[PDB]
Amino acid sequence: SVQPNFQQDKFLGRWFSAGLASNSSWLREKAAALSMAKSVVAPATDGGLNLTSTFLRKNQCETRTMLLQPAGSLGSYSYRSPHWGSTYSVSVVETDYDQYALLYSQGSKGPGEDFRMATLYSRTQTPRAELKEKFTAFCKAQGFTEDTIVFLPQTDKCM
Repeated sequence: SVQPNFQQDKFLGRWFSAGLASNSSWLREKAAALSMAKSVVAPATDGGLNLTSTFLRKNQCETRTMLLQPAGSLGSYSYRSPHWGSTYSVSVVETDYDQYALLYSQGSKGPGEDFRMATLYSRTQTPRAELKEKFTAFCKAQGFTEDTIVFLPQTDKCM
C-alpha cells in the first residue's frame, strides 16, 4: 500500500502534478480545464505535510493548501474536507524521490467514500516516457480505464 521504507524528508520540495486518474468525471473534467503550475510539499507542524498546489483557473493564478495528517504507516495520510463532508486516505504508494511519486487517494468517511484517485507527481514538468508508463500501468492495475487517465495541461505562469 505504501512505498516500502518511506522517508518523508526526501519527498519534500517541488513536484509537478503531471497526471491523474479518477472515477469522478467531474473532477477529471474540472482539473483538465486548469493549467497546473508547481506543487510544493513542506513539513507540517503536526508531523505530516502541507501540500500547496498552484494552477491557472480562467487565466487567474490560484493556490490551494491541503494539510496531510499522518494516518498509519509512514507514507500514509488523511485529508479532511469540510466542504465535501468527507475524509480521504492519501498514500504515497511508490516513489524514487528524485524522479516520480505515485499517490493514491480514496474516501474513508462521508459521501466521498467511493471517490478514488491516482496521481502522478514528477520532479520535471514534462515526465519522460518511463515515468508516464509507470503511472498508466499503476492506474490499469487499480482498475482505472484508459479514458479516466488524464495527463494534465501545464503552465509556466504563476511562477
